[PDB]
Amino acid sequence: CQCLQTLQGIHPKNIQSVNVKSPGPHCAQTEVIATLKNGRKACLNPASPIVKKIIEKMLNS
Amino acid sequence: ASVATELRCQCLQTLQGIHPKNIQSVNVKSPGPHCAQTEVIATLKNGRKACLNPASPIVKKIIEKMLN
Amino acid sequence: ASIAQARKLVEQLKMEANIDRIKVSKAAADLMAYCEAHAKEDPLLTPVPASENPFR
Amino acid sequence: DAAPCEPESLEINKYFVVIIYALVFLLSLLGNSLVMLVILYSRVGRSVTDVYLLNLALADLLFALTLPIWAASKVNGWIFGTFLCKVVSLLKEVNFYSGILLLACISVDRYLAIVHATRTLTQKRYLVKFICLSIWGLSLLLALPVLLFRRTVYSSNVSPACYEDMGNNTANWRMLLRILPQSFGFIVPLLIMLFCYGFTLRTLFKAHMGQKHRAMRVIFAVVLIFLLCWLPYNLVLLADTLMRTQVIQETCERRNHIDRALDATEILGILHSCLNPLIYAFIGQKFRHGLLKILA
Amino acid sequence: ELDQLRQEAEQLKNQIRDARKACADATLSQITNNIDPVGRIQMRTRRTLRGHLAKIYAMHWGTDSRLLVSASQDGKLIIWDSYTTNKVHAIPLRSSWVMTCAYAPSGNYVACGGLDNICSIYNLKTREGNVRVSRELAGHTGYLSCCRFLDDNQIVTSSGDTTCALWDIETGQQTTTFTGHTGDVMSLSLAPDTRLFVSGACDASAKLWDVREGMCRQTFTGHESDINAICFFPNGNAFATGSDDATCRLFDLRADQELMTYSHDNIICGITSVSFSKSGRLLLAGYDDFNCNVWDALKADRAGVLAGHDNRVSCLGVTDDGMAVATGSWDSFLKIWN
Amino acid sequence: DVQLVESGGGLVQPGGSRKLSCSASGFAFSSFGMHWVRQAPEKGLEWVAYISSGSGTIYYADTVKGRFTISRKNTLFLQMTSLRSEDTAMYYCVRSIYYYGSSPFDFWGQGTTLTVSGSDIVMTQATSSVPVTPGESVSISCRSSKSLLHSNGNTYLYWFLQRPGQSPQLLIYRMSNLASGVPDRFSGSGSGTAFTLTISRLEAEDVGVYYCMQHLEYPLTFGAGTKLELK
Amino acid sequence: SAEERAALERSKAIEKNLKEDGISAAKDVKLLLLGADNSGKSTIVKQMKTGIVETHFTFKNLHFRLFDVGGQRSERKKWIHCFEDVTAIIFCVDLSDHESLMLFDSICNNKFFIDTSIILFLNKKDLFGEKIKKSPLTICFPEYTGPNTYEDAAAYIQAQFESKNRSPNKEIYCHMTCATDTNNAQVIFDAVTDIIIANNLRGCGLY
Repeated sequence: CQCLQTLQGIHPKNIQSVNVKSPGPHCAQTEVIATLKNGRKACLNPASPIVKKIIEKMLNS
Repeated sequence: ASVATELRCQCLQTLQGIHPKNIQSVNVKSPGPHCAQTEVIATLKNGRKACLNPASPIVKKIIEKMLN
Repeated sequence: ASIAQARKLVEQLKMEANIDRIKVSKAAADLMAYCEAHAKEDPLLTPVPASENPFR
Repeated sequence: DAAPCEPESLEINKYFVVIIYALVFLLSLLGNSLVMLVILYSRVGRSVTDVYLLNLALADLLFALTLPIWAASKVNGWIFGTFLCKVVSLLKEVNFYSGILLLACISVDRYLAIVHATRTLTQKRYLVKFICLSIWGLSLLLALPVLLFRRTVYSSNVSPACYEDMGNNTANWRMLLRILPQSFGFIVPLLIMLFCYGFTLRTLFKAHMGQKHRAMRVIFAVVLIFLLCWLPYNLVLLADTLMRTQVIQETCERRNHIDRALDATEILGILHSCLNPLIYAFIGQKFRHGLLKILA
Repeated sequence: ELDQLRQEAEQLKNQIRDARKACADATLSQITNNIDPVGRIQMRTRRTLRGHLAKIYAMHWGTDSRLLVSASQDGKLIIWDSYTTNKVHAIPLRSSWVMTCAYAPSGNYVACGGLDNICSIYNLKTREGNVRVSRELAGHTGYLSCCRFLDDNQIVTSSGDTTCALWDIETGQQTTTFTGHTGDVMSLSLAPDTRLFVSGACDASAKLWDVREGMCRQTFTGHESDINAICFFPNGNAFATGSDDATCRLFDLRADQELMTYSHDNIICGITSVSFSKSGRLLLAGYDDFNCNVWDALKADRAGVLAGHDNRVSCLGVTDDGMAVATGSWDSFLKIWN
Repeated sequence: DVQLVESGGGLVQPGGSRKLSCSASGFAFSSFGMHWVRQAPEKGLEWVAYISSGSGTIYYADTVKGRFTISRKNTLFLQMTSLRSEDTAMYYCVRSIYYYGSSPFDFWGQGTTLTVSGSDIVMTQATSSVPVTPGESVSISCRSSKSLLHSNGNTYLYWFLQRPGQSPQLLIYRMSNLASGVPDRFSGSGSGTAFTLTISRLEAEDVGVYYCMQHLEYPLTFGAGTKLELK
Repeated sequence: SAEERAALERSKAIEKNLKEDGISAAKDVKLLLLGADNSGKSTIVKQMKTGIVETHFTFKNLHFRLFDVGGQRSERKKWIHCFEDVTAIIFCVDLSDHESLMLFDSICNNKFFIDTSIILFLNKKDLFGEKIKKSPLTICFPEYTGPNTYEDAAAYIQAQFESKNRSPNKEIYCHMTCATDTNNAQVIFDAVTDIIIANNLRGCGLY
């Protein structure tokens, strides 16, 4: 899995797009990847309520 | 990779919903320099990519379901 | 007409031809002596310092 | 039926594009070098057109100085950073504006010198230093948004580019920004040139010199070169403007056709720096005699 | 008897030539070859007087080495302050076809003449505050090519009708008329003692007059074309004349023949002005080739070039203290070189 | 001939206003700078105002700035406002053309008698009266607080002569140059701060009062006034 | 700068005056009028109303300064460069009169007039026609073979005159006048404006 150590905090404004994975052939666990505005890639905790709150913010934009 | 001097929205038409069991991954892009509107792209288990309407409550419910 | 002109010309030539001439070496020597005597008073071949130069 | 419009790219185009860029760079550098060397070697007869040609050649050289960076960017995206993404873009846009407005003032000067030769209005053409300074300042003012409102935008499907970012509505704000090149970069100088050269040609139609034909043909060549250099690029940009606004139908094939047309038309447009010396400077007898003397 | 008179003239000319060739024991170069060359002489433009709008044809230094008068075809003669570049006077002329100008040794008067055949005297120190024409001398049937102030009252003029005249400014009548030239007299230079002067004409000859009696004391003929300038050596016993033959020659009064010639292979243009240095060692000659050359007058070798003019230099002058040299040119710019 | 005639003098109530006119004829008035110099009934001269050629630069005296105004038809004007009791004097019209080698302050006007009901260079004339006999050599002296020699070698000291019942006339300008029409009997010399005027073979017409003036910087300051008297 | 400031101000004032005179005088068109003796120069110079004779007249907001220098009885070479800056040259030829040909060849091939264009006037048309009707035109021209009509003889004379110029940077405007007309001012104005247009167009790097 690409997401090994999920980050505990990231700035919502600096996140450009959020990609959410799911169990599959390449990974048996749910993974969330957020692409920052600087080109770096970061992993977010799927169980974190903040991440769910952030995702709702992008959807309800 | 490809190089483009113009960035455009990656979605043209949107669907009202999709079966969650047939969805493998979902990418959500906030509005920014390359798109005025929110774009949600779902990659199905067969390799095909489909668009989803952000305003559709079904899409948000599906996202919450896979976020379990 | 032309007779008077010829008379004037020959008179002028006679007057001019009766002038004493010194040797060219003497004239060159005195010109050289004049140029050497005033060498220090000519601020064009020997430049003057900007302190005394009115066009500085 | 709803699927993303994936970009279509061909690797063949970029490697010929960079070759074209390098050829244009070398040719423009050579031509501008001759131009300024010939004018600046001798300070006698430094006429108004000499000053205009100096300014235009300097602007063309400054524009051409940024060609390899843009070719490298078109190779594999912008990897040089945001600081250069601002500086190079500002320099290129300001030099483009300076070139176009300097062409406009050259045409105005020619119209004043030919049509109004006998009258006292042609005496107003010794303000070329001040009007050139004003043109340079106006071009610098016009290129403020490209410097201030640009940053490197990394993406997923596409390599990162020297794009713009003004907020959430950048799609419409960049649109509102694009009016300036279409109005103060193309329409106004084109109208000025057409007006001035039309009256100059009308005046030359009635005169009785021997080389009136050469002047007419040079004027026609100037107008045709300007049109061929700057019409297709602006047409493609206007087509993109109409496409995004949804006035015309938006399709994937239309969009990548427009992208290819934009690439080709930019390639054609960058030829103005190469074509300026031959069209403007080297076509005159004074310039030819000057360089022939200078080569010795 | 006309043939007899012509034969007598030819015999007198042959006698003159034989006498002149008898005294030429050695040349000037063989005597001055033992002296050290002056070396390179580089002169920089200290001042530039940008007031004239048309071609400048004449200039003259004041006797105080600070005031200069320049005449152009704009119709203006401007008196300059060389030290500070200021303009002290601006005299409008009736006729703009002026080819000469002069500055009185006292400094109260200037003269100016040209194609109008009239030499005009201007009073600089009028009690009324302005500059007024004191006199207009009209006795020449040709253009006045040169004029020089003997003193505040008498002025000698050279005209294009093959005559030179001596005037009396108080009454305006020619005191003495000098005749004998075959072509237009184009230059003139009074001696330091101001008792005799030389005039260079277009008949490729220079005659030595004297103002008191008005008889041509000597005649010098070594050039091949028209003489455009002449200047007395500071000793007063020699003079240098630059012609349109792209050469200038040094003539000796007592030796009565030419001493040296200053020519270069790459020089085709004719001289427009000739001037000497304070010590008489340099001969700055202005050329139609847009440049002025400095000649080592004792060795006849070039010592420098006063390049920096964009047109033919028409006038050249060296101050009375020898501090600076001013060159006028057809590009309406006068520059002070030091 | 050159003529500078003034008019507009009379009795003035304190606190009022008046204007003095200076009609000029006989010279090119347009190219001359014009001054106003006033003299108290029993005291020496005092510079008032100066207007250059073309009305470019105007300078005023310290005791005059604000109250007066100078403007220049061939006529020069002086708009006097709020006249105090110390403004009663005779005002002169002076022409001071300036260029290289010129002689400023050469011609003075007749003057109009008007009766009303810190860093300046101080120039002092030590002797106020000198007894002298005809045929002898009389030497007047003047001093300056600040050196009058400039970097260009010019020392700006002017010597004037006021005969009894007549306007001042320039004698020496720039401390060594003799004016036009002045007899050779007058000479000038000085070094930086101490200046001296020497009169040789004194005559009956050379009697009067001598004033030393400076032109180094405005306001121009006159000397106290040495009065030479017969016998 | 004690009173040298006033000297500087006077210098600036007279410099401003100098620039004013230059600006005012730059609007005049200077034409050098030449030709042989009694060729019609005096006739045409007074048509539009002893060193140098200058005539000035104004036509359509242009001041024409016209210099006649035929009164200088000296070699041209020593003072002809004073007229190097003239706009054009007006040459007068008396048709009903070889010296004119030599003068035209000398003045058109001068080093100072290589670029200066000439305006050629062929005065006395009626007298020329009368002489043709009375005398053949081959008297002056031994090598003339052709008809003895007025038009062809005039064309031949004009061609012989225009054959004397070689430089391609100058043009000869040849106009025929019968001296019973007042159109000469219009011809001069048209030639002058054409010459000015040509010179300006050369100066624009466009010729």
